[PDB]
Amino acid sequence: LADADAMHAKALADAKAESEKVTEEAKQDSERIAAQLSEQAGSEAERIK
Amino acid sequence: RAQASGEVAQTLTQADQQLSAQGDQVRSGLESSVDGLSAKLASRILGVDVNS
Repeated sequence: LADADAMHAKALADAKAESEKVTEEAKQDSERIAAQLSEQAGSEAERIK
Repeated sequence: RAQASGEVAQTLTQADQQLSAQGDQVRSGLESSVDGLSAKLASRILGVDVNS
């Protein structure tokens, strides 16, 4: 039971760490997607010009 | 892209208006010149330099 509680705590800590890491990775992915979408929009605008 | 299309249409219409004015005001200018072209064509076809 003591080991199970300790493993619960350790797994919860690793879980929150993984959640934060994936959130940061998703934020970076969203930044890249927004940047490339804006660049593509600029390319489309100049093509229309 | 919608804004770009709108401004492209705007510049297109302004350019079309200015080009129409240009053509209208250059037709009169070349009206005097076309007489020389006609006279020279007549000279070539006739085989002699027709002055009229």
